[PDB]
Amino acid sequence: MEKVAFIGLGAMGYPMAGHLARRFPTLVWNRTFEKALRHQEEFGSEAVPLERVAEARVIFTCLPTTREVYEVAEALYPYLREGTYWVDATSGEPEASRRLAERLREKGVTYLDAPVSGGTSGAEAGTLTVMLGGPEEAVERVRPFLAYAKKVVHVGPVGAGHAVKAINNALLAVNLWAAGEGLLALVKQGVSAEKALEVINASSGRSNATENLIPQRVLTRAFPKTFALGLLVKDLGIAMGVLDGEKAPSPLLRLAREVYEMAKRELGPDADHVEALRLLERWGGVEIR
Amino acid sequence: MEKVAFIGLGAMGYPMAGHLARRFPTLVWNRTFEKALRHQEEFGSEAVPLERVAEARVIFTCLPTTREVYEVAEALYPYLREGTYWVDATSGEPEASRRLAERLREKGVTYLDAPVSGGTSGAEAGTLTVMLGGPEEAVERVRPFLAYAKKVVHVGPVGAGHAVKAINNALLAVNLWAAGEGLLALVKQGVSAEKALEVINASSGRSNATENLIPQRVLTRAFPKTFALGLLVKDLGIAMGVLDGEKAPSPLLRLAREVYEMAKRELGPDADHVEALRLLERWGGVEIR
Amino acid sequence: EKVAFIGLGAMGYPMAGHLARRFPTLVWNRTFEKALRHQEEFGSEAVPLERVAEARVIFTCLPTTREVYEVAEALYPYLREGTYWVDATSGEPEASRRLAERLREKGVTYLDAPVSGGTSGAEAGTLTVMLGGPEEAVERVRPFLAYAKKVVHVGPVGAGHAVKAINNALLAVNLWAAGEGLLALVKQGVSAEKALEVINASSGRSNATENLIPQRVLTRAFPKTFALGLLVKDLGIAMGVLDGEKAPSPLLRLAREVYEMAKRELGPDADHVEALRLLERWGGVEIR
Amino acid sequence: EKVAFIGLGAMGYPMAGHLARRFPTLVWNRTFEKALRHQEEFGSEAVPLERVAEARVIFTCLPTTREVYEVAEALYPYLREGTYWVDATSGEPEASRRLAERLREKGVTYLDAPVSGGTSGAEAGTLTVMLGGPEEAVERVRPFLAYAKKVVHVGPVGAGHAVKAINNALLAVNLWAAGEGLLALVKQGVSAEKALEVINASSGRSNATENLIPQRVLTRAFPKTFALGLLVKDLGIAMGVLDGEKAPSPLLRLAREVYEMAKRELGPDADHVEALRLLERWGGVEIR
Ligand SMILES: NC(=O)C1=CN([C@@H]2O[C@H](COP(=O)(O)OP(=O)(O)OC[C@H]3O[C@@H](n4cnc5c(N)ncnc54)[C@H](OP(=O)(O)O)[C@@H]3O)[C@@H](O)[C@H]2O)C=CC1
Ligand SMILES: NC(=O)C1=CN([C@@H]2O[C@H](COP(=O)(O)OP(=O)(O)OC[C@H]3O[C@@H](n4cnc5c(N)ncnc54)[C@H](OP(=O)(O)O)[C@@H]3O)[C@@H](O)[C@H]2O)C=CC1
Ligand SMILES: NC(=O)C1=CN([C@@H]2O[C@H](COP(=O)(O)OP(=O)(O)OC[C@H]3O[C@@H](n4cnc5c(N)ncnc54)[C@H](OP(=O)(O)O)[C@@H]3O)[C@@H](O)[C@H]2O)C=CC1
Ligand SMILES: NC(=O)C1=CN([C@@H]2O[C@H](COP(=O)(O)OP(=O)(O)OC[C@H]3O[C@@H](n4cnc5c(N)ncnc54)[C@H](OP(=O)(O)O)[C@@H]3O)[C@@H](O)[C@H]2O)C=CC1
Repeated sequence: MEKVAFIGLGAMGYPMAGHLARRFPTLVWNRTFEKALRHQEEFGSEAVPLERVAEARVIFTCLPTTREVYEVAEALYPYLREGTYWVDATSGEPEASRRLAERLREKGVTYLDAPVSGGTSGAEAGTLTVMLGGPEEAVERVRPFLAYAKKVVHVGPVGAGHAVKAINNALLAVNLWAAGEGLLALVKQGVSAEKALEVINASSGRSNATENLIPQRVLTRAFPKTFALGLLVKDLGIAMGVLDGEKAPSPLLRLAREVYEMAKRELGPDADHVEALRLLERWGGVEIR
Repeated sequence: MEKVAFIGLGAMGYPMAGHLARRFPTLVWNRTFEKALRHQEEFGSEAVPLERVAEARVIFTCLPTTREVYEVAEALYPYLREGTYWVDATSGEPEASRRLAERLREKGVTYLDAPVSGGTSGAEAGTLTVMLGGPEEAVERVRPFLAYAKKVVHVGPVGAGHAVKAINNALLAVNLWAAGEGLLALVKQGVSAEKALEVINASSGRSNATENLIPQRVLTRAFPKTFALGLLVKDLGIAMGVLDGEKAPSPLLRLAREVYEMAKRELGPDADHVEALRLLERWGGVEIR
Repeated sequence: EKVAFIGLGAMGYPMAGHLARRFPTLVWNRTFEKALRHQEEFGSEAVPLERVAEARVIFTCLPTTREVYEVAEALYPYLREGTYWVDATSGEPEASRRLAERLREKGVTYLDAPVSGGTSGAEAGTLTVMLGGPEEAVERVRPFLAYAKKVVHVGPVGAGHAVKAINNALLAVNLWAAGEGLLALVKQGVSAEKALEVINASSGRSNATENLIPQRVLTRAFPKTFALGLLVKDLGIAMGVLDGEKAPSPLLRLAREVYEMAKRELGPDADHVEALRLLERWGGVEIR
Repeated sequence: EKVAFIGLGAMGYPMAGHLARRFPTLVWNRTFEKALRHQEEFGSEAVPLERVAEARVIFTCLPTTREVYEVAEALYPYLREGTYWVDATSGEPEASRRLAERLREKGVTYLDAPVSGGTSGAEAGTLTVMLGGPEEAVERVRPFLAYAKKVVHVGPVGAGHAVKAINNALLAVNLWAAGEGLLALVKQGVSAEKALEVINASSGRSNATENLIPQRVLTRAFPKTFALGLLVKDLGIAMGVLDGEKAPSPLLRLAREVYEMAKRELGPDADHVEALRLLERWGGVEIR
């Protein structure tokens, strides 16, 4: 027999747990339990009280922040069995996560930070990129269970995964915002946004941002909700913590956190992350399309 | 075929004019006569004094800046004939170019800004990406003559081509520098720059910078010279002029010009643009690799 | 000798009042009612624009060099040789240099003479003046600056405007940075009153923390004395000064962009100090 | 009542001098020679670190909270109930709150009391003090602040450090922005001397342009009184204060980064004002 479990059935967790459920007997739990019941009916997982999650050989979590991961770890602490692996797909904090790992080790549980990239489309397709942090033996053991992933890279000990994820998202943030500033200026003087992007995406200034986010969500005015702006700002905050390690001159990334915070304050934490460009459109008095 | 003429036989112009020569009777001009004679002997073009360039149906220019384009336009003015087209491959200044376009229009000469991307490699291969600015009809008329290009995009009226070229390079600048800041922080905390990029290039933070510039030129320490840092700062200057049109809040792009200026002053204008990252390495006390 | 003042705005109205008490003063204003009002209040003489040419010294305090150029072109046909044009407008160095050339065609000597001290300074007649132009002309005009106290000759035509632009760029930075810091302190329970009491007796003090924030922000009064739109205009001129050498200027460059944000959200007619309300809106708290 | 001082540095040495001139003072320094020198000069008494616990009020002025904590742990087993700990170190609010709790275990009341006024202010005994802590404790220690003039109670433990950090961040921004502006002006032929004469009589004036730049930069004197490394440390603390609410603070955030550049290139041991030299190196001209 086999048994894994998933906690946190959100935008990412719901589809991620679906891949797990189709492959292994999977127990799922969600604060708003209705979501777990729906998941059971849709994928064949089994909705259970949080405590039963401790029955699994591999526990997965995809929560907002390390804060929530801590809460559920403390709730499960007395029931955790020796030999269990904890795969945290939360975009967490390196330091607080190293502490959590030490704490879980008290029960013989091996924590591995395993944040992902690829968004909800990647979660649904099961092609998420995973950046793992932790012991080499543990990493080898968990690979087969990552049913929702394609590219899996072991980047270092506990905390390195979250650190890499944070920096990756800070780069996405910077690339996206800069492209927004440039497109705003271009559109303002009669340049076709679509044609400009075709050029840019064939040139040196191309990025995932100009290739797969702006054309699809901004020019169309679709602005689909897939990744909360509040969560990206939270990621930028974690990236700032990574920069604090050595504090080498990092003018561009530091500022990136501040402009996205402006967007969060004006648009709300629940707007989609790409909607941050709407702030530039508001100031400019013109839409990017 | 109709006669064409190319002005400016530099690293880009020499090969570009070579592609034209293989298809049409081609007149070539270069400040330094030797280069034109060399081109004539190699491709069968015909080296001529500037004034004879007016014999062409289509005049092409690829000079350092709009200032040089102005100088040659001024000298040719008394000889320009109605029905002529002027394709400017120079990475020019949008506004100054629009003014030039009007003076040329008065002689019955239709100007189109047509900056290019793809570098000397693309010029040699004849696969350059062209961003055209100008009247629809004129664009239709000149497409058949762009023998050195593959992808040809009409981005807007006169000046739009130059604007997109400038903004593209500004985006490249930001993407590259930000990636430098983040990778520096990661390398400093023990994470392999190679491992970090493996994840990033398969994640949302990816860009041409992280995909094709940093791994090949920075991690390898090769730093091949393809585009001078001093020239990138110059393009950033043109990009700042584009931002000045509306002056909508553009903190990120504005800051980008300033940090690259720092690199230009400490590393020298002749260092390669990617070497700008050496400044981060110097401050960081560690190499990105 | 006779003098004249063009542009009776927030600064011009009181500035011309000081001239009127010392010299026969002719005044003109686009919205002529202000000139008539000025005549009744100070004893100056409201006159048609062309009559301004009667003066030995012409003063202007308009929004930008563009408006100064407009009135100069209008007066061109009437200007007399030997006349002086003292421009209190916060103008552009280059355009002003071209204006000086145009005016020399009529034998008129232009000098940029932008000021600092605000409307309170204009009313008190204690304005600081930064002059740009020939030293012979500077010496001839000094006696006429009845609305000024500290007067400094900083260089040739255009130098005064450049210094004013940089001065205001510093004011903007000091003001905004102070805002970001006070906001943070207020958020964690430290009153802006106590914080400023310390700051104004410490190394972080500036004219902004001493004479602007306590009086306009903590009181919630936000009086309108200097348009935010004009300060953004000044920052634009400062960016032009930075473009001369383009040496790394990250802080000043960023300053123009954040004040532009304030302008877009609060409007150009808000007071310059109201820029801090954008910080209050984002922070969800008042700086008090 | 007896007092004691730990950390006879650029600030500590003179500060403890003012104390020794009014109260029985015990002094200690890592490099004991300084303590002996102080004893000979002011009449204080150099003693082993452990003897400091004999004082009613213990004063410290070390590099960072890290050192204060280290000295605290060493003294912990000897601390007496009823003692007060006045920390003049420019410390971290959070770590200082933890330190206060630790000291409370021995019945010792900690108060953050960072200062402003530099070495000249310490020598003159006119330092501004920003106190964080219990009201009753503040009243008890006020009479012992012999090296201060203006003393403000800004909040509970940690608030003093928070205000100092923000104050210094404003100083840093004011200083650097002034550098960027003056550099541009000098490059176009305008004397920094003339520019500052105008600025210090205008809206852009600050303690930085009034008392640091003219005296240290224009003269090329660049005296060493406050390490660049310590200012960057203060900026780092300021960033931590900003992290409380994380309201948009682009200017102050950028300030930490440019001063870091100066530290990397000039070294943490250069004077804080020497940061402007980075601008001079890039600009290729001296600010005069
Ligand atoms: N969306 C994306 O594109 C990507 C997001 N991520 C990262 O994945 C993580 C989750 O993101 P996403 O799925 O969008 O988040 P959502 O906001 O969609 O979901 C958050 C989930 O966490 C649960 N939760 C919140 N608070 C608590 C709590 N106190 N106790 C228990 N459960 C709680 C929610 O329960 P409930 O249903 O009850 O509200 C919900 O299942 C984040 O760290 C994010 O940064 C990584 C890559 C991509
Ligand atoms: N190199 C690259 O990777 C790319 C460059 N570009 C753009 O192409 C343009 C030129 O670049 P590139 O070919 O590399 O330049 P080079 O420096 O190789 O060549 C410049 C050319 O301009 C001529 N020239 C210089 N000064 C004058 C003058 N005062 N009057 C007349 N001719 C003059 C030169 O003549 P002479 O031989 O006599 O010195 C030479 O032919 C620029 O606008 C650049 O931004 C676009 C994409 C890529
Ligand atoms: N306010 C302040 O605290 C300070 C302002 N300055 C500088 O002084 C200058 C004026 O500022 P301020 O007095 O506040 O401005 P206001 O907006 O109060 O006044 C502007 C004045 O210019 C006139 N004007 C505008 N357009 C035209 C035009 N096309 N032709 C003729 N007159 C015109 C107005 O006429 P009308 O009455 O008809 O509207 C008015 O008299 C600016 O350059 C500003 O940056 C310098 C220091 C301080
Ligand atoms: N200089 C200024 O203008 C101002 C400085 N401040 C703040 O005051 C504090 C001290 O600054 P300043 O006096 O210039 O510093 P200095 O570098 O001059 O002196 C530091 C002092 O701390 C001592 N010290 C360092 N490390 C240790 C340790 N591990 N254990 C015990 N003692 C140690 C030194 O001992 P030793 O002699 O043995 O090396 C020395 O007495 C800082 O927090 C600074 O930011 C505040 C206002 C102004």
